[PDB]
Amino acid sequence: DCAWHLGELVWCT
Amino acid sequence: GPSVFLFPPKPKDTLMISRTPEVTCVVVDVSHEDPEVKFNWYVDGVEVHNAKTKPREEQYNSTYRVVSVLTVLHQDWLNGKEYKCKVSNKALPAPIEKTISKAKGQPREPQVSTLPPSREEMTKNQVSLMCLVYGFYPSDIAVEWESNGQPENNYKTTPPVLDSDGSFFLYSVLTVDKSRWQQGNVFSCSVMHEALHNHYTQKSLSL
Amino acid sequence: GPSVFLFPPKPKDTLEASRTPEVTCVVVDVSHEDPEVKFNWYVDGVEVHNAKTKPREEQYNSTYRVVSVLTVLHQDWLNGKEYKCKVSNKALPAPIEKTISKAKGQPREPQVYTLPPSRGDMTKNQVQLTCLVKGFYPSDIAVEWESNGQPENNYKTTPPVLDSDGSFFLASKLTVDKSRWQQGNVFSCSVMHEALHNAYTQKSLS
Ligand SMILES: *[C@@H]1O[C@H](CO[C@@H]2O[C@@H](C)[C@@H](O)[C@@H](O)[C@@H]2O)[C@@H](O[C@@H]2O[C@H](CO)[C@@H](O[C@@H]3O[C@H](CO[C@H]4O[C@H](CO)[C@@H](O)[C@H](O)[C@@H]4O[C@@H]4O[C@H](CO)[C@@H](O[C@@H]5O[C@H](CO)[C@H](O)[C@H](O)[C@H]5O)[C@H](O)[C@H]4NC(C)=O)[C@@H](O)[C@H](O[C@H]4O[C@H](CO)[C@@H](O)[C@H](O)[C@@H]4O)[C@@H]3O)[C@H](O)[C@H]2NC(C)=O)[C@H](O)[C@H]1NC(C)=O
Ligand SMILES: *[C@@H]1O[C@H](CO[C@@H]2O[C@@H](C)[C@@H](O)[C@@H](O)[C@@H]2O)[C@@H](O[C@@H]2O[C@H](CO)[C@@H](O[C@@H]3O[C@H](CO[C@H]4O[C@H](CO)[C@@H](O)[C@H](O)[C@@H]4O[C@@H]4O[C@H](CO)[C@@H](O[C@@H]5O[C@H](CO)[C@H](O)[C@H](O)[C@H]5O)[C@H](O)[C@H]4NC(C)=O)[C@@H](O)[C@H](O[C@H]4O[C@H](CO)[C@@H](O)[C@H](O)[C@@H]4O)[C@@H]3O)[C@H](O)[C@H]2NC(C)=O)[C@H](O)[C@H]1NC(C)=O
Repeated sequence: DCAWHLGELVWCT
Repeated sequence: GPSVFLFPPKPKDTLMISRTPEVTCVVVDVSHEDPEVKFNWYVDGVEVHNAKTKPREEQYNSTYRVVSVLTVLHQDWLNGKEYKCKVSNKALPAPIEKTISKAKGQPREPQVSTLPPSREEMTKNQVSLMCLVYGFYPSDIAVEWESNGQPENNYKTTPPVLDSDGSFFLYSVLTVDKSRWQQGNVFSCSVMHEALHNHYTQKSLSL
Repeated sequence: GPSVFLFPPKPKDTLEASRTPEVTCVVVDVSHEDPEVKFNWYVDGVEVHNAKTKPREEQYNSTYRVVSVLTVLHQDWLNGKEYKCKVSNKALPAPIEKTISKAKGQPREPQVYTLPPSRGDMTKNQVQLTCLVKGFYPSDIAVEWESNGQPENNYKTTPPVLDSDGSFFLASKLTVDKSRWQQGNVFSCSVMHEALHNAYTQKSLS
């Protein structure tokens, strides 16, 4: 899965 | 002669894959008589050739500021590769070499806890929301606030403090108009750190 | 030649009647060939005479560290009096003057609040207790924890952070064993600050 912050990509694993 | 300062990249730049982190080699006190600066970059003792020199900047105190910038890979930085900037200039008896990397140590996962305002603070026009972030290592972190998708800019975050277990902690305080809290609006604390799943977590808070 | 550093008193010493507050004039890089140093002190311009010189200390880099200490009255310091140390050594063209005083501006009362640990952080051996101190000026302060008359040592305090209203805030975090908190034990956050009633307040949680 992936993490987002204010509609911007943080990271995925 | 000149002096050298080597700066890491911003935690946000290293923790977000959609950002571009860089290490920055600033050389100050460069004379008008010898402005030329030779830069050599090394990553774990291995020379790289993709650095770029910023535009020369006049400082109006007899000297130049000369800056070389090196793009780095997220994983390289986070894996703890050491970056070395070597600086040569005619006014120098011997080249100056600096080195930086992420702080050494087994990374640790921040615990994020939200804290509602004190009942005794409800006398003022504005209330304080707290985000306690403890037990993280290294100290490189990012903390922000949001509500309804939009970012909340009215906050202050302490610098990380070394705790007794050799991990760091900090508090972030978001100040809001009391009415907004009274009305049941949800506020979120966003934390970014290398030891979180996907370098990101979020906790929420409402009455 | 020699350098001069002038230090304030500790906040605790200015805020407690029993304690003795002092301003300290530290002169480093004093030469073996001229260790003689004339100190002249001035309190808001007026020269004072009750300063004492500390014992001379050799530093191992073949320079002396000479220190002069001035006792100050609590009120005086808290009333914003300026203290000047004039240092005069023969290795100097002109004397070195330094001045310090409390920070300028209307003092403002700290707001002290206790905050219990998070419910989602209860499956741990230890719980984190929070003392938020906000709305204070100047930044000079002291914060401590106690329980049943005894002082608790397992805490950490952030340094003061300037707020957008021009006052400071901080947080103190006490770490205790979960069982202790569980047993209904009472812990207290003690705050010392010039603008508090009797320069002291206390809030408790259980
Ligand atoms: C002529 O003047 C120049 C310029 O000085 C300016 O102009 C003068 C006239 C005055 O107005 C000054 O107020 C101005 O600064 C003089 O150059 C100065 O020399 C100083 C040393 O002699 C040097 O001090 C050292 O600073 C380090 C930290 O510097 C930071 O922070 C200051 C502000 O606090 C800032 O002004 C600096 O530029 C520098 O800023 C950082 O820049 C980096 C890289 O660009 C940023 O990182 C990047 O950020 C971008 C996004 O923007 C991106 O994310 C990149 O990926 C990332 O890398 C970073 O964000 C900036 N930080 C901040 C906070 O803004 C200290 O580390 C260092 O301390 C260490 O060394 C000391 C001993 O030397 C020790 O005491 C200490 O323990 C430490 O070990 C020094 O204090 C100044 O930085 C420098 N100023 C500039 C602008 O370069 C020059 O000396 C003078 N000549 C003469 C003959 O007088
Ligand atoms: C020969 O060696 C000497 C000795 O140095 C020591 O030995 C060497 C080998 C190393 O191991 C050093 O680490 C050792 O210190 C050299 O002398 C040093 O020179 C430095 C600069 O030239 C100078 O730095 C300045 O320090 C200021 C802060 O100093 C504090 O904190 C530091 C670090 O904790 C500590 O080392 C200092 O001693 C000093 O500690 C305070 O002492 C005061 C005075 O007693 C205390 O206040 C009183 O305490 C009593 C208790 O007895 C009582 O509570 C009273 O109420 C109270 O008044 C205070 O509590 C102590 N604080 C702490 C934390 O313990 C900085 O402010 C200053 O920065 C400023 O200057 C610069 C330009 O302006 C800027 O960087 C900056 O912005 C500031 O403006 C300096 O950095 C060192 O202090 C000094 N060492 C000592 C011991 O004094 C010497 O340089 C060398 N010779 C040569 C030729 O180089």
